[PDB]
Amino acid sequence: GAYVLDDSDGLGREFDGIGAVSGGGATSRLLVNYPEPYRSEILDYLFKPNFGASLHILKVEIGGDGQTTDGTEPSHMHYELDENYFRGYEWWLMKEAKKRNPDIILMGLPWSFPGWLGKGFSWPYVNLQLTAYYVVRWILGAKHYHDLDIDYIGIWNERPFDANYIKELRKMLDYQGLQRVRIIASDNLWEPISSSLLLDQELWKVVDVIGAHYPGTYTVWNAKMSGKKLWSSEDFSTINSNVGAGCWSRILNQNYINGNMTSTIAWNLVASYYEELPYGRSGLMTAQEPWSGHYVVASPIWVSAHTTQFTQPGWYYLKTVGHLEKGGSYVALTDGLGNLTIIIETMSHQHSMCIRPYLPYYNVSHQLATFTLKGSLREIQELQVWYTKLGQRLHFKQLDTLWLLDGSGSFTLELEEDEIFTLTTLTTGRKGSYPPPPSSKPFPTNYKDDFNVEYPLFSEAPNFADQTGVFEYYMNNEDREHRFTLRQVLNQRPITWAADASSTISVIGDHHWTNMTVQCDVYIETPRSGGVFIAGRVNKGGILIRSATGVFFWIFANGSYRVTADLGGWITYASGHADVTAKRWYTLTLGIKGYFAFGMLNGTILWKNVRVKYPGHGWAAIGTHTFEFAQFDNFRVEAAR
Ligand SMILES: *[C@@H]1O[C@H](CO)[C@@H](O[C@@H]2O[C@H](CO)[C@@H](O)[C@H](O)[C@H]2NC(C)=O)[C@H](O)[C@H]1NC(C)=O
Ligand SMILES: *[C@@H]1O[C@H](CO)[C@@H](O[C@@H]2O[C@H](CO)[C@@H](O)[C@H](O)[C@H]2NC(C)=O)[C@H](O)[C@H]1NC(C)=O
Ligand SMILES: *[C@@H]1O[C@H](CO)[C@@H](O[C@@H]2O[C@H](CO)[C@@H](O)[C@H](O)[C@H]2NC(C)=O)[C@H](O)[C@H]1NC(C)=O
Ligand SMILES: *[C@@H]1O[C@H](CO)[C@@H](O)[C@H](O)[C@H]1NC(C)=O
Ligand SMILES: OC[C@H]1NNC[C@@H](O)[C@H]1O
Ligand SMILES: [Ca+2]
Repeated sequence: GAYVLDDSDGLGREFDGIGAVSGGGATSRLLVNYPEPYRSEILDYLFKPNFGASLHILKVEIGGDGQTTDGTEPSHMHYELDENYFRGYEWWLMKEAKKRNPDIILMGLPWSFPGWLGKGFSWPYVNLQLTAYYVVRWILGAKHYHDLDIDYIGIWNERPFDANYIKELRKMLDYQGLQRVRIIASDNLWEPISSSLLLDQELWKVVDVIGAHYPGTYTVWNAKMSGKKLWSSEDFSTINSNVGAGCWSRILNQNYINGNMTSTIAWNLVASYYEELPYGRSGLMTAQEPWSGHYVVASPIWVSAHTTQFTQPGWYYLKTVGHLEKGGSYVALTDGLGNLTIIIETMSHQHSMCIRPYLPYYNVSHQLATFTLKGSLREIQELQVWYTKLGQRLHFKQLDTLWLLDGSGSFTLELEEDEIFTLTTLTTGRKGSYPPPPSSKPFPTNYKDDFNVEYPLFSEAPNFADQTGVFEYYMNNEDREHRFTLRQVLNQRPITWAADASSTISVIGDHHWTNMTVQCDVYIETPRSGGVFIAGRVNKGGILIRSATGVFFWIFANGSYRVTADLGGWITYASGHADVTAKRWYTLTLGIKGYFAFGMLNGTILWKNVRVKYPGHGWAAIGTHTFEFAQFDNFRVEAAR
């Protein structure tokens, strides 16, 4: 009926911010080669204050060279004694975010680790000092090379934590003058981290935040007992249709209401990865076409705005928050300066399902809500109004100012389902706008890269999405024809997060492609045992990269070749001998049309008319037989979709 909003008996918990995740894995991959002005517009929609999503928090993967859901991300230490703070795109992303919002909150978290850290095992806790050293080096490098202060460091994404590790990490941070960096644990379930904090005073002292993943808006008693900040440190992960926007809307409110969670962070920030990779289009917005410049400012961008534009880290929740009698919810926040923001959501069950977890049916119907301002809030006589109706739809439209002339300190709204209202004393709101970007277009049916770039802006060529191993721009001054190539740089399997393939592979192009010719120059660096391939119709990647089928054309340095239907090479289409050795450049051509394929070595037919599964479709790819050095040059693909 009537809902009292008051601060007279005190406040709720301090609000910590809303944010999102770039990484886990390669989610921002296709954003970096967007042309201007579009790339900048996109970043504005995400990070510019009083414009779009206006995010408070940006969380990034600390790359460890392993597959971490939609690709691999490069580490700052590929090998022991290697340090490089200019690989990948997270440094870049953090700097761009910080340009737009200097007060943005930055977090880092590992999914995978380089293999050499395991000292013979695929386990990051064999040598605690070494793994901590690796992680703290990343934080120092953020400061020293990019001028970034990292605000939070995590442990091991959705993987077990080690209590001694967390203690060592704290000790190591302090030792490096990083006392201001805070630790969040354990980026998995509420347990066992929450009970561990109650049983262990030394652990409790070194953990600042408990971050849980996909909590379904609820927490647990031990976490409440701990007296720590509780965050939903990863959530969302749903397609950014109106449905995903509903999910995002409902949980932004009800994570605090049901779970005492004072921050929620979406996976992922922006869908800049091929859609046919796992969890396609599950960012706050979509930017998966750098070749065309087309992006989509999806509904979740404006759902975020209803909170982010009108709240800031350091505001407090009121004690008076809760559910609406006939479905939906409301929260209210103040800054202690006389401002007040009220956020109301009436998301229906059928239009707000998240993938994790799936809620049992709940009912939402039309209602009227009366709000009365008590305490220091009663003196407010004016409120700005912002409204969204999820579809057709109607996004972040500003409505007529609401007045409380009465002295009643009270007002009433008619609510329907799937709506959001934000009522705030703040006048800075804005639905940011750029002109529409170019129309969507498929990946170019003809495409080439000679990798001839002497001072590349990024460490890898555009559109190549690594799904196992890591491929990088390589300069070899000792060669003239192949001075600038693409190189696979891992020489051992990472401490894996997902199930990386046995073979390295990078995919590119249009998953719809079914007839195609792929050509590339390849160089095998390992004598006798080495091998490489090119391929087409590659149908799976990411977390499923081991499942990938297609047509794979391998040559080996022992004078041999293979044609397989799968990346794992279990299934044979054809095989035989070839004049192939190590440390020599060959040109491979692979042609696939309907039921048949052919391969060429240096322009001369090696095998022809080999029958392959059809129908079938997928990306083009390059790669190596194991985790081994190899080079590639003059990539070309022609395809029909
Ligand atoms: C966490 O939030 C819950 C609400 O979900 C708080 O628990 C109580 O909530 C009921 C209504 O659901 C109120 O009537 C009680 O007043 C709340 N408890 C108290 C002690 O006020 C709970 O307080 C919160 N825990 C914190 C802030 O540590
Ligand atoms: C609401 O918030 C605004 C912005 O934080 C407050 O305005 C600021 O007030 C501080 C001091 O209180 C000044 O130093 C800033 O220059 C002000 N900034 C702007 C943009 O006005 C405002 O006082 C708060 N309270 C109300 C009732 O609006
Ligand atoms: C890919 O190539 C196959 C093989 O040529 C094409 O399939 C043939 O299409 C013609 C005319 O469309 C038919 O008369 C043949 O019977 C088809 N062959 C088979 C085995 O189905 C296919 O259309 C091509 N696809 C694209 C997108 O170019
Ligand atoms: C939802 O609530 C309305 C109002 O009480 C009711 O008429 C309707 O049957 C409910 N729907 C379900 C599925 O229970
Ligand atoms: O929904 C899938 C997400 N889960 N958390 C880890 C992330 O990298 C994603 O795989
Ligand atoms: Ca070249």
